[PDB]
Amino acid sequence: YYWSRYRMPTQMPKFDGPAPVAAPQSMNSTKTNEFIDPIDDKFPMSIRGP
Amino acid sequence: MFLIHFVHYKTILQKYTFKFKHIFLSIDKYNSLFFNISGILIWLNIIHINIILIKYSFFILINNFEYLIILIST
Repeated sequence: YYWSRYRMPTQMPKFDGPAPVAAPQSMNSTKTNEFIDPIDDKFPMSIRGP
Repeated sequence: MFLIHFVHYKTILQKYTFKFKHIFLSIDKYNSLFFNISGILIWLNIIHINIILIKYSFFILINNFEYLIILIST
């Protein structure tokens, strides 16, 4: 098939386990970006630099 | 009539060699570059994120065929 190309060559990583360290998880009212890294933005510009 | 009895010499020497590759030695396959996947984002009805390794991602793939998928540092 022309489509035979779009098969997966390798077995894709399973989702075994829980959300990563300091994940965005949202309680009663929370403004949450999935996008922004929680830990590496909180870390001061003074230290990490612009 | 028969006058004689003899022992049958033959020259079986192979001294030449002709081997020809069968066609399927040159047929195509699909080969791929392979890097370690640091993360994956899937979205179709509902978005789902899996993060295997958190590092600054140096490469990013986007693939739309059935589900939208984004392979991070793939």
